[PDB]
Amino acid sequence: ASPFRLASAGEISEVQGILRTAGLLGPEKRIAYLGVLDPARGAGSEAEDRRFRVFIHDVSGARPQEVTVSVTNGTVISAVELDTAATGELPVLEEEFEVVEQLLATDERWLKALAARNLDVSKVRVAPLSAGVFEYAEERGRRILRGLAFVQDFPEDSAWAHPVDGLVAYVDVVSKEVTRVIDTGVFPVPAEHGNYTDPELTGPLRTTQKPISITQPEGPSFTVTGGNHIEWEKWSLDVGFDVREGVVLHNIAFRDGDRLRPIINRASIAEMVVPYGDPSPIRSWQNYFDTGEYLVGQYANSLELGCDCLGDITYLSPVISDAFGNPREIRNGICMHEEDWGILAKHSDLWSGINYTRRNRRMVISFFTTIGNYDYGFYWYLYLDGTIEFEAKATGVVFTSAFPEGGSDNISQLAPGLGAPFHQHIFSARLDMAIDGFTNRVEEEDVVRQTMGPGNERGNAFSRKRTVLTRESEAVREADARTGRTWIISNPESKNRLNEPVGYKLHAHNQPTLLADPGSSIARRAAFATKDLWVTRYADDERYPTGDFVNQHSGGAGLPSYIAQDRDIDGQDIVVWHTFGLTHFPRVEDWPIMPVDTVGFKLRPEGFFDRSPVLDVPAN
Amino acid sequence: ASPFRLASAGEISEVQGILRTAGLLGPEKRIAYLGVLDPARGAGSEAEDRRFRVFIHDVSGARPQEVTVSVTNGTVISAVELDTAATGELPVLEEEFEVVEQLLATDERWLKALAARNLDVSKVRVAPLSAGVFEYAEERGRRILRGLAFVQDFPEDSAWAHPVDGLVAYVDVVSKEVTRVIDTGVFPVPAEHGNYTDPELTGPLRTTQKPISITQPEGPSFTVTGGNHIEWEKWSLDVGFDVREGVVLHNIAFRDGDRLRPIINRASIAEMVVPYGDPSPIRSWQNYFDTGEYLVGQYANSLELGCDCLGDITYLSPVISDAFGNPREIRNGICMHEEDWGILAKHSDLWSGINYTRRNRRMVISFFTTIGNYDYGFYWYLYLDGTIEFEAKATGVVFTSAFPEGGSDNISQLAPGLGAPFHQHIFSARLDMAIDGFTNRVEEEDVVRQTMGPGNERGNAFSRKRTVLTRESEAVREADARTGRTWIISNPESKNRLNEPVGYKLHAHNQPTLLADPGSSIARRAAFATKDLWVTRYADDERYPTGDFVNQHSGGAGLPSYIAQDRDIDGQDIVVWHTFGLTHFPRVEDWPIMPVDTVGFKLRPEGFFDRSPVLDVPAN
Ligand SMILES: [Cu+2]
Ligand SMILES: [Cu+2]
Repeated sequence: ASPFRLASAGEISEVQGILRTAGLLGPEKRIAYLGVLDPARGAGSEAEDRRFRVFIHDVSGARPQEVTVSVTNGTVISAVELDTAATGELPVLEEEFEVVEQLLATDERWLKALAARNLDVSKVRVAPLSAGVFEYAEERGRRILRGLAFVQDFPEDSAWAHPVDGLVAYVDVVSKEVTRVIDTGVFPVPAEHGNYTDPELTGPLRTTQKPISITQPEGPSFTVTGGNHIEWEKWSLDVGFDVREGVVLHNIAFRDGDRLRPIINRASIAEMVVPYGDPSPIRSWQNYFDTGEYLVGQYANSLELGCDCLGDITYLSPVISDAFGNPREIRNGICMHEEDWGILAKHSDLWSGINYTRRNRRMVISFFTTIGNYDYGFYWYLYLDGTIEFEAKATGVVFTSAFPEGGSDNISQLAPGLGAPFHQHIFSARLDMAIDGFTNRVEEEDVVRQTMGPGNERGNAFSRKRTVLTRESEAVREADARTGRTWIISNPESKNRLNEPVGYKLHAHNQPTLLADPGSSIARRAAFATKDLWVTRYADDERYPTGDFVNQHSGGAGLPSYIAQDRDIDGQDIVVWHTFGLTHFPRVEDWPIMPVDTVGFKLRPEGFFDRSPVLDVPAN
Repeated sequence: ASPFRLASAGEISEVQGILRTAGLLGPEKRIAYLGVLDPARGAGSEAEDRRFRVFIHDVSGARPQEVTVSVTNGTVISAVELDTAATGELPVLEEEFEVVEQLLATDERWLKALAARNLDVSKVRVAPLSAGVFEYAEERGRRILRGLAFVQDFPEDSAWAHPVDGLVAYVDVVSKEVTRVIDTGVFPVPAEHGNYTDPELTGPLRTTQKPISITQPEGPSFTVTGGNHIEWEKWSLDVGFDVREGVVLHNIAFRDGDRLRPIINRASIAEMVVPYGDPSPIRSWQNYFDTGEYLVGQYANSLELGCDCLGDITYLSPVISDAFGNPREIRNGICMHEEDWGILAKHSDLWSGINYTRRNRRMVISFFTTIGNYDYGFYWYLYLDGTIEFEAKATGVVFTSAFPEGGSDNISQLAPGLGAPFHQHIFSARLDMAIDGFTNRVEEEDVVRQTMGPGNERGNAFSRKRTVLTRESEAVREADARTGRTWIISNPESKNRLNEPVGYKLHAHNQPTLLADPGSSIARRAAFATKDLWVTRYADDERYPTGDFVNQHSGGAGLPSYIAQDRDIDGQDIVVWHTFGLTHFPRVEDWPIMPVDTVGFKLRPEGFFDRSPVLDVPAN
């Protein structure tokens, strides 16, 4: 049907068959990443050509390959061998995560470290984390995972309450060798448990909460058609899913009268980085690229009706590939429902005697993921008035360490002896703009304060200014909350009835960006996180702000290299990349399990419609 | 019962009697403001003294008086004469607002101005706005109102669509004279209507919205006792109401196990300024002090179930006094209910096999107000995890002007010939802090970036710094979104189990503050709006950031004067004043009736509890 429909089990199996038939997927090959490609720029030449991109890992050490297949034609479009020491390693595989603990359990220098702390190796859990790129020259070209230990006193015990500081091990997951075990010194292992399900900790459960029922007697107001095509209160779009990005939104458009007007071609969280600010050698290399290195969509939870979703929910169950190319469905991995959102508009007019009130509502498209200790909720919102919003919810268990005796400037104390290294959770929203079509431009709008004097005698006047970002060289911008800075994306050839280019304004939260030193490995690898907004000229191969292969990949790829092309963005097919994140100084209230904290952004129409789009909302 | 209970109809009647009997309530006397005083510090002699403060205006020109009466002892505790030219004028009375259109209709200059524009005087609505204090010497001591005209073509017509630019009148509401009429020139009167209820405009109402039913089969989880005492999910507070301030929250506390721990003594929106940034002499004096000059609680709406408030709602009907001392009930003027707020906390642990999720919820306490063209929703939220939040929702109809030919740097176009002057809506939340009691302190917390080098060789470290505001001359702070600036209120004599002073962190939205030139009259009269956070030593006569008599007061009246005392705030009974607002450059979608836009702030526990205060919430 629509070329934006979700990949089916059938197409996944066909990609396997096609790869096999071509000699690309033998018994030593593993699919590190498989995802469907978006229809190319230029419309549908005729029937759809469903292509799938695949990253093929070789467990015997042979160079991996990037291959694009056409499930439609049953062909292999291309297949290049990769020089990983140059362009980067493939995403870490599940089977390689499970390798770290077992290998360390028989290494004598690990065992020696545990014995020095009187720890039973059978109770030491290891958090296998991406290695990143530092001064370990022997690592270049190898697939390394670093391990941090946590004690789990019993089966239902939360190991995070018992971090083993002073110890870290590096493991080559292909050759299956422990390359290094570093023991900086012993630290007491925090003794208090963080078992949030233990009645001794929780105490008697509250009997005070009365139920709140959210029903929809006639069902929801949105329609799901062709599997993933949604239509709700004038909004139109396709809900896609990628194992790396999670939920992706395609063809976001609004039905303004008789015209379906495009707003956003593609919207996704293209990268997610979690950098740690503890300078201890045990953790100073700690930086997760949850989207790039781990593939967040892969870890999506199965949303259950009642627990994760209240009201009339419509679930989608995306299909992804396992490491062998077989289809694996994520049951109820995508949650869809509409919710009441208070008052939309209101006015009691004295002169006319007319009292008016209208209710607001938003369409919610979300999914939840679990990456080790953290759990993240990704929410896209569509509002009656044309506003588009994204919200990320961070929860789970805080990553722990020992709390230093003499206190710390980079770690906070959660319990006695228990510490929590400072860190950030920074996201990158890739917004492939289509404001009334692809001819778009971006302007940075700052509030302008005026001096009291001629033409402003009472000194009360204030204005606003807009600077067009013409070339990619000048499209890397920072926030300025003080002057109310925003960025408007307009179509300089689609004007409203008042003869002004139609547009949408981006409202950022103005949270701190990447804090690490500019010369740091993380500043280079996650250069996108150092600025709030980037604008590029669309290019089908520029998909992630960090590049295609983030795992153990140095700088040299991603936004900084795309931008260097210095293309024309003034009234062109453009893409907006917005950096937004949380700076977390853990607090006692975050222990033993953290309450949801949130971050996001939104876009509101700015002269897009000829008047309010909600004049037709029923009184109801 | 409680000394915090809402004023009774009987107490208002009693204040009236007491005033009458003391000869304070003569034929020419009007009650411009009446409100119950809250119990003073201590309350030792558990002896109630229900006092009421009143501002009495004299219609015949005599000096007004501030009177405090005791309803419990039927006494007139105080009665002072006010030198308004010195201390500012009393709030504007309802009867004086009406008077403006009437007196102008029989004025020759006025009628002459209308005749030149061919406007039928009986169709010309006049907006009576505060005068403020400008170059008009003959205004000092006099109660002046300024009128801007809007044509109302028919009874049910929205006059806002037809501003009459180039014209403005000044009126002495006491001597009832039109002191001046200014006609700077004729401007076409926008002809298009903005009747959002008219089917020619709305078009056929949409039939796509399905109902969303929010019920509570067992009633809500909160209990209202003593008329206004709320107990909900460990929270405890008293919902007060003031004609000037609106909903006021008293004794906000949290039951941490055995102790009911105080957090905030008194929370209220102490002022609301709406400055316009159009340098046109027709409007360059326009600044509404919605709380100070017009009294927000006075124009509260009766919240209609299903329309304004959806779900299981509990209403409170506060009682105010009319201009003659008679009690007037604001039926359903306060809306109360609890609502689902998505996920509170969640974690799927691989090592333990325990999957955990909890639903969050918030207690909503709100009221809605209409001030001429705008409508504002004031919401206070209490969350399960101890977070307190306030949110202001702005709707209504934008104040209009003519859009000048050639455009404008200070006005935007909403329709053909219809302009919308740029303006801000800036609020002042007065937070009388009581973190575990009155001994409080405030620190400004900035994120701290570190340079790569010794002790931070990988350049990944980042810390935070806190500066304690010791004296009031150091307690006037500005935002810095870039360094993640927040402000923490702690009790230095109350430590949590990790031995750190308990606290609450204030998270501002960091919107722009007052834009007017520093030397402007508005900058002086609304100096509070020029900075984000103010901390002052508590004093029972320091209630408003603009002072007690904002109407036509010259400048520097409140916050700047209080702060001038330079008292000790390091570990004292303190009050935090947070300035926050919207900077509005109206857009085409704000016309004919604007969709809700919002601002707010929130405070989160910062090491207040010894661990997560929500471990006892059930799974449900
Ligand atoms: Cu965090
Ligand atoms: Cu406004």
